[PDB]
Amino acid sequence: KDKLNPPTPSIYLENKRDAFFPPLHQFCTNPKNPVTVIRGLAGALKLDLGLFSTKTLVEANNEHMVEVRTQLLQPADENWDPTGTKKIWRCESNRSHTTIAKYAQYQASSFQESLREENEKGPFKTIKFGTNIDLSDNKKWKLQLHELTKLPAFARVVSAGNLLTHVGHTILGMNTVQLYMKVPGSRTPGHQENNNFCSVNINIGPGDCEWFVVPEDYWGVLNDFCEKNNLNFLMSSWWPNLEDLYEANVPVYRFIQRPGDLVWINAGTVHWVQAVGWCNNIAWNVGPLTACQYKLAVERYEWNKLKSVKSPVPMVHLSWNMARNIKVSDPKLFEMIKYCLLKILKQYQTLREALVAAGKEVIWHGRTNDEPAHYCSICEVEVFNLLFVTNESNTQKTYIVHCHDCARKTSKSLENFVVLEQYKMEDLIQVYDQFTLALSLS
Ligand SMILES: O=C(O)CCC(=O)C(=O)O
Ligand SMILES: [Fe+2]
Ligand SMILES: [Zn+2]
Repeated sequence: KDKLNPPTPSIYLENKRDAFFPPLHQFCTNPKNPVTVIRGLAGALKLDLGLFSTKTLVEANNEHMVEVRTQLLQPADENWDPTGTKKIWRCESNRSHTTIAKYAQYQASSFQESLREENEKGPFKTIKFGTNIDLSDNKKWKLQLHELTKLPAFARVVSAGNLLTHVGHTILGMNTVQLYMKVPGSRTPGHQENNNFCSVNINIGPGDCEWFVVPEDYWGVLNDFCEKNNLNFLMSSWWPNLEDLYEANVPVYRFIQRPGDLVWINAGTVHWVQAVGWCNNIAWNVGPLTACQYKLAVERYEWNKLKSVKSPVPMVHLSWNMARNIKVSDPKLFEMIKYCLLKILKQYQTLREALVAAGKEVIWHGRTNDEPAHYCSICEVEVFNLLFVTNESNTQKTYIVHCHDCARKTSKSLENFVVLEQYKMEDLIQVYDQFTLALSLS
């Protein structure tokens, strides 16, 4: 069907008024729109994209680290096995590091070489893609990060309506900006965002990017394809074969992102991207306060546990911060958070009572203001409140955190561990009891 090649939801902006118009925010966060392309966004806000040009970046922090992916330059929208015999999902994406200065040299020489060639199945050429460049440090990137505060609030890296702001600590590349330096064919293979959070991406130019998008509710189909092909959906590099998707009745949105266009990837939307020209991009995540965002983040948090993959977003910590600090006025979102908090509380009460009944001391440890969430040093599951720390790490005050299961596996009666408690039961109960639905007429 042509239902399988649907039009891209698109907003055409001319000025600041259009950027700040509330129906824009509502359109982006509507779960029926898997992606929204906001055309002309940089022009409409007079955003200086020159602050993100390769020349500017080299002048600012020439030795800054760049993760390099070395990839094959594949034709059009296809991915061929290295022999050029058949189309397959697995893609070659070998990893190394470089600096902004060194990648910039390659990006520029790549272009000059193409000019020279223009003045003249595979085998394919190799290219390098500069990815995951960390723009978190405000003392290194002051002017760059300041420019992004010109965005409307809903798309900012930091805002009161962004769940990632309510985490209360840094999650690199999610509530901090990542930069991408590209040459033609540079590919970001198929993925959903970490914990299914929305993503914001602005193309710096001067070249274009081509995007491929599949709605969230088809992700199981793509997971199945990965498994049938010996690939890990979450952890492997794959580039979908569009003919497979079409055969499976999976709709694919496909579009070009020009310099100054902002791409809003909605919660859980599956996507893969390739540079058509030479360009840089910037991106980060946002978490709208909607039932849909929270539900999908929780779902992926739980799926990640089943797949033994770390969740970058500590959904337990976050849920407590929401209850402590956010007046929630949507009944559906409210009931979800409340439901999660009750599960957390009851599991905590069950575990704490079992420890005490076995005669294990629970040590009052408290918490430093703004301390990040903890994850198990062995299995990387989030660990909330009750921390299992070895007698030796306790003595040394390194406080190396384990979950209960990992501690028990090591030490059958927890004889090798102390149990540290960061929050009093009565204090968590009060937060839960006082978390009630606020009235909004909106
Ligand atoms: O620009 C890229 O290659 C990264 C795109 C992406 O995955 C995102 O913005 O979420
Ligand atoms: Fe992405
Ligand atoms: Zn563990």
